Amino acid sequence: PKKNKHKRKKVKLAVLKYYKVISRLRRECPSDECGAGVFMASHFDRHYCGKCCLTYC
Amino acid sequence: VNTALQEVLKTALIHDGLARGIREAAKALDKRQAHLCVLASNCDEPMYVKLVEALCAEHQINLIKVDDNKKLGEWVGLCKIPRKVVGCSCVVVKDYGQAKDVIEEYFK
Amino acid sequence: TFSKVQRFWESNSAAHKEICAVLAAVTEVIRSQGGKETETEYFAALMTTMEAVESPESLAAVAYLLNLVLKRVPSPVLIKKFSDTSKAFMDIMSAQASSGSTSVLRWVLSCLATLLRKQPVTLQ
Amino acid sequence: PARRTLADIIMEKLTEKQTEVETVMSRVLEVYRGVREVLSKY
RNA sequence: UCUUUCUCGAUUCCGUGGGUGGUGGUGCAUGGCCGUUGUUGGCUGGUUAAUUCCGAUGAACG
Ligand SMILES: [Zn+2]
Repeated sequence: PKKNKHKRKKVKLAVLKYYKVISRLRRECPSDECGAGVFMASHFDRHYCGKCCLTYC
Repeated sequence: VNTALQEVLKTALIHDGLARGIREAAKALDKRQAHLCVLASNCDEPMYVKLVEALCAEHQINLIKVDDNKKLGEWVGLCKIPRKVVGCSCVVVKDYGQAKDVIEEYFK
Repeated sequence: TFSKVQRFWESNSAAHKEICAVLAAVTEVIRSQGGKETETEYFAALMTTMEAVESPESLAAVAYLLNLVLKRVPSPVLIKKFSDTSKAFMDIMSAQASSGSTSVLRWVLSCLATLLRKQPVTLQ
Repeated sequence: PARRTLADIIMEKLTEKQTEVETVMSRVLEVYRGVREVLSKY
């Protein structure tokens, strides 16, 4: 029962998923500080914001 | 023209404005606060090197082309005194602090 | 000769305790409307605010000056246009009684007492 | 109409004064009421 | 903490050295500082039966 530390999953080229070729594949946050650069998660049942924890279902 | 660019990047590190890295260049450019963009010409993958000029023209941002990235990295402050020499393929200056007038008249 | 309503617009001690604020100088020199005290032409100019405008805290700030100014004896003026004032407020007594506010309501009842103090239709 | 015309001029001057005052100036409580009492004895 | 990847980015994280590493408790001399051995003056706001409740907000004489 040793306390193992979390290791962050090194996703290879995580930058290269929000666009094709032009436009944005993912959603953008409608908040003031978050948005125009802040992408949203696209989960199988929800949308999640990595900055202000905004949740849309 | 590179001599007139070394002064405006140096005062950006003094005022801590510029954003190094591809994603920091991407995040700052579409926030309508970016002022100029620097692109390294030695990019192996062509899918991301052609995105940056599409993004800046959409947000009406001018573009500066530089041949080297490791030389770009050591100029923008990615080296310590240099033992480790690393570079970035893109960097965007957020805000400024003589030749900055020379740089802005070059586009016109 | 305006902007007195916008001086009461801010509710802060930094701009309430000033001499230029409504604490002291409004009670002295604004009664001289145009330099002569006291002209009721201001209250006879804001009917478009007391009619067809129910914006809160704008009718409240005009209610402050309505109570504050009429203390300084426009009594011959009060006699002639008493009916004009009475119809200008008997409809106010019905209007936000249907809405249910207090801040617009408390000073307009005091200025009614102010005009009634200086003075068949009167008992209504 | 003369009284109504002066009313518009009084309203136009007052609205310009409201912008001048702003230029010179230039449900969340109760949920945050709960969390500070949580922080009082956390 | 154990999975599904969402987001911050230099603020970095892995190992090896016989190479350095007091937030100690306790007593004495030690400089400043409190307490210790009279007299006269002087309201934006919401709250309640109620100048009710909460919120901002001085001087000489012996
Ligand atoms: Zn990254």
